[PDB]
Amino acid sequence: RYGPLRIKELAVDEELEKEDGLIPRQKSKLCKHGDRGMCEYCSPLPPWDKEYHEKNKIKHISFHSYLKKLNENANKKENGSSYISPLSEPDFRINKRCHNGHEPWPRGICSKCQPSAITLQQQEFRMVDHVEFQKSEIINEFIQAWRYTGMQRFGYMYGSYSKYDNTPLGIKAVVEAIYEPPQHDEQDGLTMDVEQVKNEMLQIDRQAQEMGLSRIGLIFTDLSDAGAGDGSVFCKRHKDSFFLSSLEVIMAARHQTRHPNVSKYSEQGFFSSKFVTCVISGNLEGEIDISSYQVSTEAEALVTADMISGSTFPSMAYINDTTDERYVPEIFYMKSNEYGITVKENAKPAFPVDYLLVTLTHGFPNTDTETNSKFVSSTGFPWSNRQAMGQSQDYQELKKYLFNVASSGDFNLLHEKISNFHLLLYINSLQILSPDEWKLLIESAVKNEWEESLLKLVSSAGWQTLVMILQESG
Amino acid sequence: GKKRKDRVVRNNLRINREDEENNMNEVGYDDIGGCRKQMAQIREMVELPLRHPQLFKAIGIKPPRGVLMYGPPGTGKTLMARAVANETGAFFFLINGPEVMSKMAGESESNLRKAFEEAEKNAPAIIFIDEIDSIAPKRDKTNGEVERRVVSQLLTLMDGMKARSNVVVIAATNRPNSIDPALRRFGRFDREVDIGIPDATGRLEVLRIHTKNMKLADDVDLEALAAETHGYVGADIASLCSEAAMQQIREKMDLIDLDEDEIDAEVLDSLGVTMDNFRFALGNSNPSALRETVVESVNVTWDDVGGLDEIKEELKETVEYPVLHPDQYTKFGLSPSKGVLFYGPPGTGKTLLAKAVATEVSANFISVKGPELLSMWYGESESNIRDIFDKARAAAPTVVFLDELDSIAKDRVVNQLLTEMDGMNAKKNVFVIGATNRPDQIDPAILRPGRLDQLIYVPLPDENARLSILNAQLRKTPLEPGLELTAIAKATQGFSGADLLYIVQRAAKYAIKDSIEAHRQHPVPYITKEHFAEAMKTAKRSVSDAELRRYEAYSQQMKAS
Ligand SMILES: Nc1ncnc2c1ncn2[C@@H]1O[C@H](COP(=O)(O)OP(=O)(O)OP(=O)(O)O)[C@@H](O)[C@H]1O
Ligand SMILES: Nc1ncnc2c1ncn2[C@@H]1O[C@H](COP(=O)(O)OP(=O)(O)O)[C@@H](O)[C@H]1O
Ligand SMILES: [Zn+2]
Ligand SMILES: [Zn+2]
Repeated sequence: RYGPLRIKELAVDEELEKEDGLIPRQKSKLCKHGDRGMCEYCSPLPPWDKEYHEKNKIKHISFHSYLKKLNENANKKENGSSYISPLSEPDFRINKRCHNGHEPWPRGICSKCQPSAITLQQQEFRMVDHVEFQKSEIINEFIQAWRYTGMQRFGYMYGSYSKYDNTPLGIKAVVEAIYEPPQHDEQDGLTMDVEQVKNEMLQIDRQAQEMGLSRIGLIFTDLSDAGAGDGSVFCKRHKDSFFLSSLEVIMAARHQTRHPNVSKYSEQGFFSSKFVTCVISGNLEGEIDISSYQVSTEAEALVTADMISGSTFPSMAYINDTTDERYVPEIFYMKSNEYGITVKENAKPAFPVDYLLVTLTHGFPNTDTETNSKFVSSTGFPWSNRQAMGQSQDYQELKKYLFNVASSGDFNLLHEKISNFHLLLYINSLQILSPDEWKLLIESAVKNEWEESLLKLVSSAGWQTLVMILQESG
Repeated sequence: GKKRKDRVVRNNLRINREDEENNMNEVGYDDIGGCRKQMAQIREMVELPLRHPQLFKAIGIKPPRGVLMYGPPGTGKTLMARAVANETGAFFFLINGPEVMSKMAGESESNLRKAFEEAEKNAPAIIFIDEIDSIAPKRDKTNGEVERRVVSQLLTLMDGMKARSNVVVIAATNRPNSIDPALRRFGRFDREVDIGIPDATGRLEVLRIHTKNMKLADDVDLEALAAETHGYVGADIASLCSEAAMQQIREKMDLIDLDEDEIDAEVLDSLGVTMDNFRFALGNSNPSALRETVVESVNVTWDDVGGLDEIKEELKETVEYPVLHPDQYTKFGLSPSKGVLFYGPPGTGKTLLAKAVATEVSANFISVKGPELLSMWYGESESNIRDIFDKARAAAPTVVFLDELDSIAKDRVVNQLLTEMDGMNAKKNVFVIGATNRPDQIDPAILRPGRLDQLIYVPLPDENARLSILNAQLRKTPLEPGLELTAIAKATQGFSGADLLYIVQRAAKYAIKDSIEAHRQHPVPYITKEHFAEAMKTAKRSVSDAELRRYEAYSQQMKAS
């Protein structure tokens, strides 16, 4: 394209790419030179400096810094090339159309369209660094579901991305609300029809985008209470055993491949979706601390061409066999032995999945800093698909929840009782309101400076009809 | 003020304290001596591009980017580069060869790229790649893959920066041959600066600079030390000063106690260096610059060569007129002579004559003794014929004096020398002199046109020449008043200058023996005629009669042609 590709991505990526991240350093005691001029120790530290990370207890290099490293390593300016694109996602599907003279793969294959051996190796750049929950109620209610019922749960989480200063050119995914799809949960697992779930999630995603949110991951609970009198749970997931079994890694890789991250520095324009997966199991103690993970890019491109399946051993993923329409070359997973030497071990039968993960760091915002929460909610109207419990969205619930405040006033109280995710979704499903009426509803509920917008909403006819039907209904 | 600085004010302008005390950098132009020409060249190449870029833009040219700088170790190459960088008052990024070549795989290239990029960012910039021969050595010696990778990275960076940039790269290497040849083309280290051993004035200046803080005693003759010190580079002079100080300490150790932790300041007040300490340091000095070919500086005039007036005027016509009067040659379109070969009995003063010729045109002098040529023939020497001629080109004008040329010219070395001579630029004033004693044995291929075609015979000194040589050799030796040497000169018919020097040596040896005997018995400030008489009685010609006859016959035969 005679230069950088032209394409539009999120604002976070743009602002990150604007910066440089150089970490300044002062005159070391080892320098031998005047004030001006810098030898080798006073030079600015590149943002991708591996020593700085491992010295600061940071395990991966904040993908944007990885992009800076790749751009610096090559692409000399004004000469030397015509901008060979630096990033390219792995692709293991056999080229069905090569034709050096041979026929398609099923009955012929040369040495140019033969997928070469795949060398698994733990990734070094984590696209999304810090997953952050605006309010602990978001996950507290989610766990409360299991508390009441005892069965496991699973839900997508909506939110948006932003900068993260604590890591060089790092990103954080701030989750605002959680949405629960219709699943047939059980004791040891859960089941949910994929087709219906995606059909529902399509319109839920459309509405959320109308609200400004976005789908940025899936969170599920692997919790089993112990026999202790108080609340204690066994820690089945730690260094000794698996972190995420093969099935969860497969599902995470599928989801990541289905939410590509549009970028400007690749041949296809996308790379390594920003889609964090979180799991709740309980730390070594009786707590219910959460975690986070994200499957590496190879596993993302390793499961598009099948080639992986779950295994009875939790921590190992079974490998499939060759057949027409699916060519699976030898897989070598490269570790480092205790003597600091890299060792390649062929793993056709099964290999650990810890080479197909990168870890994140969960957290919560400081409880005495600026609160930019979109929703002051998560304690009120029943959530969507909690039919199994006594929870059930319906007219009488709305009457009991937002009739006394609505009929009198308390615009502060009305606003705080109107900025709830699930309530907004339900009243939207009611269809009692017109398009622009619902637009002003959301702009009043999910925004600051909301006085005139709420006044306009109440002054509208649609809200009057809604409150009238609420009054009519018991 | 000075050194880009802007009693307390004087100290601040240079007109915990340990950090600066041990970091006494900012070695300005006043901390270098004896390299005025090289320093001027470096200043022209560096300051002007950075200080006043508008000149080259007005003319419309691109100033040189790379500035190679090579010479014997210990001549202050790194010090000169640091002084230039500090005086120019411009950003500059150090790179120490061994340091870059002493890091894990895949990081040396990272350091090089970071250096070049950062120097680019803060233009104007001066990147000083020290010991470049340790990161880009000759191809054959270093077949390691990492070395090739580093060399390629350096080449890529060097080529890729020459674009509207105020970055000047300065490199230091022992010899011009060690560096990979790929780093000596256009758009790279094209302009090169050679540094040679200083002359007497240079050594005096170096001693002045180094012996400024030492508490010298009033009885110092630094001029005498400078005259005696020959072949001493600056590092050796610093070592000499250190050794003198240590000798003073050892002498004063009697009045001091080692076990005592404190040392009395009153004793320290008496730490005065003496001439004896400097002479002892000379005794313990180990100069090594001359072990390899180096561009020297000679200061012999037409007074240390007696007689041979016709040869002197012939040499003048052959050498001085081209260099001194190129306009006439251009007018007549005559290419100046490119060499000359001296033949004759050994010890007739060929080397002194060549040194005088070199001094006349005020040009540098390079000596290539026969053992060095044989060592290169066996291929066990650091230098090389190509290296010699490259240094001669760099330090032009120069006179390259091949000595004992018969040994090699009884093959590989002769052919290589012929190729180098043919490839030399005719216009450039660089001359090659040859010394030999077997003109017949010399390969005829050398004496072809465009080569050492001029043949000059050096006869044995005559009576007047012998007298002049005797007078010259005895300039530094005391003599009895009213002592005549005409008798010795006439009695020494057929002797060569070396024989006359041997006679003087023997006479002075007898005189010193007598002085030693007299002192031991306990008077001999002068040399009496008896010493010379006995020495002559114990002296003989070093030239065989048959060789003289054949030399004269050869000269007559050549004249007939
Ligand atoms: N004019 C001078 N010429 C040479 N040396 C000088 C001069 N003035 C001072 N010196 C001293 O001589 C020594 C020169 O050492 P220096 O490290 O500069 O030499 P070098 O061989 O060029 O170095 P490098 O190891 O970088 O090749 C230092 O002690 C310097 O202080
Ligand atoms: N005009 C002269 N003729 C001969 N010898 C001289 C003359 N002037 C000085 N000498 C002495 O002759 C010696 C010549 O030494 P050298 O040049 O090594 O040998 P050669 O003369 O064979 O080249 C010097 O030590 C020098 O003192
Ligand atoms: Zn430094
Ligand atoms: Zn093919």
